[PDB]
Amino acid sequence: MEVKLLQSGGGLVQPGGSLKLSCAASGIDFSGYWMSWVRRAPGKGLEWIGEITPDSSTINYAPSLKDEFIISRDNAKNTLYLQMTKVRSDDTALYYCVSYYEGFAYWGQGTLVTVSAASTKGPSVFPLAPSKSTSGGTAALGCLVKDYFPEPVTVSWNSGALTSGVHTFPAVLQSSGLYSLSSVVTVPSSSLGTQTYICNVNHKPSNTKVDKKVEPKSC
Amino acid sequence: STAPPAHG
Amino acid sequence: QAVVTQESALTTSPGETVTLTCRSSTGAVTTSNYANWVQEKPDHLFTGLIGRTNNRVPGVPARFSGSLIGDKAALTITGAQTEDEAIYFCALWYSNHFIFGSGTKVTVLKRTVAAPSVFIFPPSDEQLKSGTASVVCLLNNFYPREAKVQWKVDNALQSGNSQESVTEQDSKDSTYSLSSTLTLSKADYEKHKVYACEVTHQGLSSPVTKSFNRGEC
Repeated sequence: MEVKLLQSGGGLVQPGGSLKLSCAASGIDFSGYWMSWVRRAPGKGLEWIGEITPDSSTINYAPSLKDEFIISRDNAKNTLYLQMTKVRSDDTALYYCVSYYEGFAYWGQGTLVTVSAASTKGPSVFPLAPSKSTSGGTAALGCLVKDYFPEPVTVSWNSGALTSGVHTFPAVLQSSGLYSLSSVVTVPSSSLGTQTYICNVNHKPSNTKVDKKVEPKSC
Repeated sequence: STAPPAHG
Repeated sequence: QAVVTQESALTTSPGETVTLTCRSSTGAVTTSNYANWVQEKPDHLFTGLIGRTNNRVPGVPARFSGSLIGDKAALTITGAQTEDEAIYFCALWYSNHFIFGSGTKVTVLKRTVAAPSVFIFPPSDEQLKSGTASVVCLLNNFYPREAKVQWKVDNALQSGNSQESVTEQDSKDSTYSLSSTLTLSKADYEKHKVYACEVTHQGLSSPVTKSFNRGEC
């Protein structure tokens, strides 16, 4: 067998909630492996949560997070558990279970935990428009998809006709608990007053469809 | 007989 | 407690040798710190490279070396390949806990460096009616990911009101695109006039600045 660490854990929880992530091992004698939990925040780098011995005799935690997380393991089930209690907004991250072999050897696929007290809200779509570039330089326009919850949002241009040069960025979870995203497209500035560009935003969780037209400020 | 950890 | 520090970024060519360092605020990095080196490739792909300062994870190529250089722990990629282009996190053990570093964006040149095209977008009037203003800065199709974006409002460097997002590396031409969003209240937006985005990137001789003045064309 090949080593596989399969995580199973919740996704969305509200501030003050609790969650328990699991990491089931198959392909190693789990009973003779040190285990560890790490996490990757959206902006921050890796952050070490903790580690636990094969017999669970010694459990080490990062000093900053000793009271929020509880590490445990069941070697009979070949499973590692992480309990997060009374979470906060900054706990939004990808949580990974690692198995030590001279180092951070075997990893799980990671489980996303999103902490936000937000309710389902449809996005507000705003135009990202240029003055008309008077040098003829290539021009860029777009849409700002702001203040929505939950995550999945689809943006297309001209009902899918416009595909080349489009860059739809990943959403960023704002401090307010809401996501914000921007879709951008580059076109020749010559065809800025002549051609129409429309961004089609679809937020299925709130049943919102928005077709916004982007044109340079009239001046 | 365990697997080597990342520290000692 | 302690702060673990490593280079922000490094750029090298295929076949060359690069060396990343890892610094401890408590003093010199000794072997009792059991330095670990972990790599994150695009799409959040984590791989263990080095542990216990010198010990490779079984299966890792020998071009990855763990050493101690003076006061610091060191990861040496000898004869780097394009697949080694990733973010390298260092970790130091302080008796009962690991502390990770900020990470080092190592770059192995897949293609000639490409400078971003920088664009600035002022807030819309539709949005202004709602009481907030978002100024957006777009860096387009630049190769080495590392870029610094500073917001200047009337020559005053802004901090805390900006959030960045960046696309996945294109498979064809290995390029990236970046959007920095500066969010601030309508009062603050109508209080100042000159809004500038200063981009610094390896493909540029001097940092480039794109600006607009509120109310003007």
